[PDB]
Amino acid sequence: IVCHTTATSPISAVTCPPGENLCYRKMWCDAFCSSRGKVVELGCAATCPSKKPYEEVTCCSTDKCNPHPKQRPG
Amino acid sequence: WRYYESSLEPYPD
Repeated sequence: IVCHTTATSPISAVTCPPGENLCYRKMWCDAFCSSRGKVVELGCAATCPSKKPYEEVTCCSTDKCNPHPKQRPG
Repeated sequence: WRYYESSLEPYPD
């Protein structure tokens, strides 16, 4: 499948090779939950782990399913 | 680096 990544200058999406089928989007308020806040991360994965709200990651089993929450649609 | 929920702009660590 294809997931969104943020491990570069601009955010893009690639096709995970024989290893990952799910995508992930990390979120956690950086010392600015008011202004900056929830830092947004991106990447592909095979499983879907869980953690405390302080550091959570949304995992999906679809394509382009892990985009920025504030990404301008359209 | 990564991005914050605020905007889609890049953010140095």
